[PDB]
Amino acid sequence: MNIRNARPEDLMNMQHCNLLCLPENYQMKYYFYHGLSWPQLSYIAEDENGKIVGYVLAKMEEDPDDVPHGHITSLAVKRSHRRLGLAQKLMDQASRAMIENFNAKYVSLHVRKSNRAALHLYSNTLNFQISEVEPKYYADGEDAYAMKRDLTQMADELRR
Amino acid sequence: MPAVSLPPKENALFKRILRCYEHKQYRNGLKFCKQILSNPKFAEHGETLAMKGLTLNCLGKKEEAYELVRRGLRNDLKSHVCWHVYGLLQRSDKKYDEAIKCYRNALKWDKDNLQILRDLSLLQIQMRDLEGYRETRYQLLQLRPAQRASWIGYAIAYHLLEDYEMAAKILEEFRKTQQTSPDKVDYEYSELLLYQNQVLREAGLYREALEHLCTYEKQICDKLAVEETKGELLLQLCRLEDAADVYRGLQERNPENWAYYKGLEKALKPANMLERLKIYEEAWTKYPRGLVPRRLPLNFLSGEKFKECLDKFLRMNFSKGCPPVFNTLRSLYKDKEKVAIIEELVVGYETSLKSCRLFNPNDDGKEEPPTTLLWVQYYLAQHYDKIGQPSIALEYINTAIESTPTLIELFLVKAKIYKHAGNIKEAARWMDEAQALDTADRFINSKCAKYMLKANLIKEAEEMCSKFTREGTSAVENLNEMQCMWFQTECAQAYKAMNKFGEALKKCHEIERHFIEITDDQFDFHTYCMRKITLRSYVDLLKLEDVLRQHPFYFKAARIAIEIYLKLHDNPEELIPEKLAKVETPLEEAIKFLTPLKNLVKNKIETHLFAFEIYFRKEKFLLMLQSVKRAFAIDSSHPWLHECMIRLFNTAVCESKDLSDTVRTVLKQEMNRLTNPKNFNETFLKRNSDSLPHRLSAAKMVYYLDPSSQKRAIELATTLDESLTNRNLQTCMEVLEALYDGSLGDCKEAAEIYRANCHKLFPYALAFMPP
Ligand SMILES: O=P(O)(O)OC1[C@H](OP(=O)(O)O)[C@@H](OP(=O)(O)O)[C@@H](OP(=O)(O)O)[C@@H](OP(=O)(O)O)[C@@H]1OP(=O)(O)O
Repeated sequence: MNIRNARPEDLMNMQHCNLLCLPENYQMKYYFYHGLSWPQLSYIAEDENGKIVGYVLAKMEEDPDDVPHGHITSLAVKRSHRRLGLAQKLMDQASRAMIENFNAKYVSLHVRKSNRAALHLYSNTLNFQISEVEPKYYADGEDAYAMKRDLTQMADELRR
Repeated sequence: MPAVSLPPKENALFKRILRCYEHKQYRNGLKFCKQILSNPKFAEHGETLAMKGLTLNCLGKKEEAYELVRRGLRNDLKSHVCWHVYGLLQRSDKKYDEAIKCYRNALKWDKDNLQILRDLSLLQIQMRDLEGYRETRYQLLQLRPAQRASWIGYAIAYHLLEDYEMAAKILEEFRKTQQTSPDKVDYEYSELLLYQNQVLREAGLYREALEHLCTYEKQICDKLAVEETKGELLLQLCRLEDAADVYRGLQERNPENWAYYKGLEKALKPANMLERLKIYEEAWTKYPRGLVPRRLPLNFLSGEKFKECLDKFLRMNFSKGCPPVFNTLRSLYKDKEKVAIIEELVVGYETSLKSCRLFNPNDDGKEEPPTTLLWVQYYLAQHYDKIGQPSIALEYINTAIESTPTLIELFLVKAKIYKHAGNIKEAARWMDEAQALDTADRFINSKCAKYMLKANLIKEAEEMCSKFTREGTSAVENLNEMQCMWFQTECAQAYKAMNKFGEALKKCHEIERHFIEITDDQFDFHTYCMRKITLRSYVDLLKLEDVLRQHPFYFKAARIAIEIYLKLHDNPEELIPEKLAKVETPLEEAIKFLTPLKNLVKNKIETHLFAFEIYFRKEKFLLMLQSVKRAFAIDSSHPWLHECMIRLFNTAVCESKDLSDTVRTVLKQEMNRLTNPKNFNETFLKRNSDSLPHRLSAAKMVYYLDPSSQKRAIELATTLDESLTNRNLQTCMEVLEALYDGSLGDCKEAAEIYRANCHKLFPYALAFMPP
């Protein structure tokens, strides 16, 4: 699968992928908001026919409490293209971009505490670590974990 | 505030009304309005009345807003305030063109007004009044030369006009003032530079762009963009040595991006098929984890190097047990020969794996676990499905379901089989199964919902989607809240399949409402992107919006609507299905759906064949000729296009000339260039007798000419010998629908000798089964 930086004409296709794959959905205007604020940060995975099988929609946190850091708004890989490493590859690309373009020191995301699949993906394969819980984060009412992946070793391997 | 000339107390009041409006102190502004208007000397005072109406509009009282702003305006039509408010008001109703007139009128009486110039320009770019946007942005720069936004907009003005060199000179000027300033954000400067570089490139000043990029490269932080356009430019300038270095760095950065492999082929220019494979070989040994370098040579290799690579590729993928192996290779299935190499090899893998758990008996490696065999059986299930052998494929999936009843992928492919075999009702039940195996996975849920939709179980699909829909409201309303066009398009087809034309049109129209909404979503980034200097993406979005309705979703919706509006013409805020099917002018509504296609989707033959059908019923013979020609340019032998010419050729010859003898003879000269209709049809069937989709279009057309040779029509249409190039499930459904159709006159006789002759050919297809 092709992995490449997402462009504005990709966002509707991303939105379609999102809607097929995940419960948290956004309106196109929010997608535009990302691509016209942090264009370097979102990546897609597409097939022979330019059909999106995965994406990572990413941003920098607008008012970081500490250091500047990137934030995963959404990440999906169609189960049909499970088990090809796209989630790691997508994530590694947005990570590298957050470093080059915004000097991010880490990447954060949010996960329902009961979403076993995602917890295992982010913790075990992408080296994300639990940092803090957001009580009643979801409209559902479930608490979220916030997870951070430290970006400073990647940054050091890049400067070399 | 100068446009207003009132006594001090009211002049003070009036300034408070303006200030309340800015701070959204509407309830307080209203009180001040009433105070001015209660004094008889100023009960008619236009700007207070205009400001009254605009405040009211913010509280949703539109019609009193319009009475006030209009009445206020009329009292003082040389008040720039009154003109500005009327424009402001008409803007909140997205009536952008009319708002433009009011701003232009307001400046007739206040030439150098900063706010109206900004608002006016903001709408001119929104409407792509590019000439007027440049005037307005220029006027701004002379009044406010030290503000960055003044320059950004001027440059953008010329870029969008394609005056690339003037855009270049404005940008360099702005760049100089931004190198000096200490307020500069690295990221914002970097973006300015890549935009400056992009215009140089779009002007074909390739070397100037390269020298620019090298000068300022270390101040550009988006290093993806640096290296990608460096490679582009170096290839453009025949710096092929340096291009190869650039693309080698790029492929290290992302070994799974096709583009950098084609850059290398452009830089290195491999002479033969093996020199080209060397590029990918080296990528494997450098990036062993990567899958893209190990997949792409399958597209150009052939002979024994093809099977050696395929052997390495499938062994890897079957041992690692990844699902989408078949999906990655579907493009190779257009090559009839590669498919045999695949079939002989994977089939061999299965027969070998059961005798001895090794890919080939001569392999040395340790024995492969039982999972490896399941994955080849999972492949061959998909392989025999694509080949058109349903039963052969269906036995493989069933052996594998019995071995591992837990792997959800086998239930999807089993559903795909029954779909491809024309039994969607069966396919739907297998998705329901798969769906219940992981209640948590929406991707499975959607496919179930989709298959249930296609099976016309619309209410069952709603309840299935509801498992992931927001708990507040019903599922259809949330899907529309979230701009879910896959559900609404698939729903419109289902509603159209059940002759519920009203409800389908409701869905078709909700899809258009989405494209309206997305088209409007650009408005806020006009100003935002000037503070953010994300100009590349900004112009990308502007260019996106200009062709937005090119998207597949629009076409899918528009097709369904145009079909229904034609079927409703042949036999006759709130979108009500009942009212939408009632439309008095069905062909006119179809025209509105067709107009974006005629502008943005000239690619597709359908956009011209559909256009033909609207103008054929609408008598317009000039437009009828325009549509047939653009279709003929795309595919001269298209079976639908053939049916369309035979209908134009004869309604010219046969009746209702009702036009200048030139319009009546232009078609005679133009169609005899592109003799006689009946032999025109016979020659079509002559050149394309082997093809059936063509064969039927001839067949219906010969019945159009005469009912006498209906019997011969029936024989030419129902040919089913394997000689035919394109005798498949959906075409044969086209032929038998064509007998019930009436387009072949009352052929219930041959229809059931055809349904039963087709039941033997596609035993799973439902359209062909006995009553
Ligand atoms: O022609 P498309 O509009 O692109 O849609 C679909 C569809 O696309 P989406 O899932 O992206 O919405 C499928 O699945 P994917 O592999 O992309 O996930 C697919 O069929 P299924 O839903 O049955 O898997 C399929 O099928 P095919 O392989 O026959 O081309 C093709 O479907 P259509 O035949 O309905 O156009």
